Amino acid sequence: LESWRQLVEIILTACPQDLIPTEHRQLIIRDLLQDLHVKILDDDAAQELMPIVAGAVFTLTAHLSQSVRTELNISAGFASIGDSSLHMILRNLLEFILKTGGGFQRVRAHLYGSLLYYLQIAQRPDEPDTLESAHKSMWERLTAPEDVFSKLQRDNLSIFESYGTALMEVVCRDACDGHDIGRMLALALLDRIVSVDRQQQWLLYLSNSGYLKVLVDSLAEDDVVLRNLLTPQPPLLKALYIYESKMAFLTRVAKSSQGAIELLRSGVIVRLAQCQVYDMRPETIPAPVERYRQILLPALQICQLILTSSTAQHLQAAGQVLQFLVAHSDTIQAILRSGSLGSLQELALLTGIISKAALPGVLNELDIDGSMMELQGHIGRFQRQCLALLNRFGGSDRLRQLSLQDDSSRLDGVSKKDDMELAMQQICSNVMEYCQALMIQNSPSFQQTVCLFTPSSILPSWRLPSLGVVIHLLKQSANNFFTYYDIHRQSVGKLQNVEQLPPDEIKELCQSEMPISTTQKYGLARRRLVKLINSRAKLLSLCSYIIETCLYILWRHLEYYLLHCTTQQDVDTLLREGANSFGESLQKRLLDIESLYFIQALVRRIRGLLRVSRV
Amino acid sequence: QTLTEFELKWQHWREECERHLQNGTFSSNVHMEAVCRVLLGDEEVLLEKRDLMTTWYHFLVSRLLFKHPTVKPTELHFYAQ
Amino acid sequence: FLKNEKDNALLSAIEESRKRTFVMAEEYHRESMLVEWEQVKQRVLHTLLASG
Repeated sequence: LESWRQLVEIILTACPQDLIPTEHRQLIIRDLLQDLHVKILDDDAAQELMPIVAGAVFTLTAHLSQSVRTELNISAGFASIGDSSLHMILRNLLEFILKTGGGFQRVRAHLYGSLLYYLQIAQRPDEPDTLESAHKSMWERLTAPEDVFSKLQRDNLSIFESYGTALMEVVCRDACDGHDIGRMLALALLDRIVSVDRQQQWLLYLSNSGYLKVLVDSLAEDDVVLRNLLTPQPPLLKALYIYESKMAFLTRVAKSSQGAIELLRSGVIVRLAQCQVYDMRPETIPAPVERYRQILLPALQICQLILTSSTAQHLQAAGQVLQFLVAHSDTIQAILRSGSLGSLQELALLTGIISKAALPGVLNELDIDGSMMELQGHIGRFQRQCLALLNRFGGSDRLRQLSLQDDSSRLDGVSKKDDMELAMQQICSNVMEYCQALMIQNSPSFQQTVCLFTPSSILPSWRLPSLGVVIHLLKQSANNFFTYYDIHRQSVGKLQNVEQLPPDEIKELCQSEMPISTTQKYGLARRRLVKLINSRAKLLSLCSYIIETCLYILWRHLEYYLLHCTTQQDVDTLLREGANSFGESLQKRLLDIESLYFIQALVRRIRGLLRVSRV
Repeated sequence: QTLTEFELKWQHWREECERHLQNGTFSSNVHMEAVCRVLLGDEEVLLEKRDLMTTWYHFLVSRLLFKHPTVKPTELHFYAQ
Repeated sequence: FLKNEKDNALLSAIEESRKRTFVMAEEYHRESMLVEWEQVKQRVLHTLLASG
């Protein structure tokens, strides 16, 4: 059996793919799988057969995942594939997983790999939610012919529930406390399954059985290992990959509001704060400083779950993440005082947290003067650091941050500059919403009839700010408004040119090499041009938000500046208000579901439906 | 409630008690003053009333309560000695 | 062919790692961006209409 398996698998996989009838290839694979499963499921079957068969099945499933995705008068592509056949193969796979005692861990590892692949077969290719996808009114999302992928996901969840809590409990325990490889693969399997799980049965089983609390508690058993990885020569990289799979699983459950709530009730922020590994910033195999950056990326990445459908109900989460920032104020300041894309994304998420979390309304209720003074000193540090970001991003240092990466400006570099711009935006817009909230909630100190204006470096104990910074920000944002708008129009033109390429262009790009295959050449070119569509639509959303923010900020600023005695616009207004509105005008959108339509709770719900139609 | 939060809240209450004591709030009654000194964690008054804490371990636990509520398992030996 | 076998196993592990990385990072940042824009949009819109 060893020999047979090895031979067949190796040949099929390595042989140059001259398999003309890929349909017949798939049929052969299916037949083989079925035969193997039928033979091994016997009660009297030998245990030696198990391991060989399991590996062979895993290999075949990987082949099917590669083959089915390659496969994905118009009824000849899926005809011989078989959805009920996927279900029968899935049922045999699951049964063969159950029949495996704990002794054959490697068999269950290979089968969890096979199941991960069979799941990614049915994953819809992630389509970028371009600005244009908000034009499909909810009615066209409700009255369109069903997506077979979703029906298959529903059937797969019903099957997963058929084996009940037994299969889920077993795989969950083996993911929690197995071995190096098995833990990684099973954790990733949990990630994928809870990604597809809409009724959230798997997550409820994870919470009620206490497996989630184990996964979170296991993060504490890392302070001793990770401190050893900051030695230039780490012994093994497997722990890193298990940690990455674990943080991936934790990030997947955080996207769901109920998952974030159950993660807060488990005190994930509590355990994350007690970690000392975030404070060991190395002084400037991956590099040790890169290793600490990585260790930082999961932590803050998950901690920013609160930004998800964790609504104002998850406001205590603001206090928890504030405490997480404060318990490591040294590293936080060393980061905010350090020009990279990673650093800019860190600053963006950090300022988002600070804006949503550092409300003085949290202060007076934490008094159940020590904490008040602590968090006031923290707010002061934040106000001084977010003001120091205008002289780095709003002065002549802008061209030096944009030209030093011009030594190597590929598509990677172009997207990196787009991300630098979104970081500038994100951090400023978030702090500007924070200042607008501090001005609205306080009604900006009407008692400031006390003269606001006079009648004319490491973070120290105390340092005073300026207000001409507001005027400098005004001028710099007025100029960056023009620059970002012009860059936006050019990007839109580039997108229109990419669109003008029809299948006639597929024939015109294949006409030069027809006597990488030209068909797969256009496959890869569609990959590259769709990445271009992604980048360009991201830039569109960015520049639209840029214009909106600059506009509202300066509008209120000049509204205020009017009374206080202060002693190319027509083209930019033309490109923003008229152009983008009427162009992006599904404004006053769908009125069919709303035509078919207990008041207060539902009206706040259809407004939540109106936001989804925007997104 | 995280360990850091708990510790800082405890420290503020300790400061409150200290302030009260420095103001001679309980000067009239020696007993209340002694109780507040115990709240602060003064080991002198703790040892004066060792009749109540008949054993050494009781003394240790009282000290931990009024000095280091957040005590690591590793530090237990030193404090015990 | 032990070489071939090991190589193929390694290739299959790499595949699943790419998957987790792609799902999570993409989801998180995109999610944050969308949430921000949607929230700001309706907030500035309802504020401007009410402050008139």
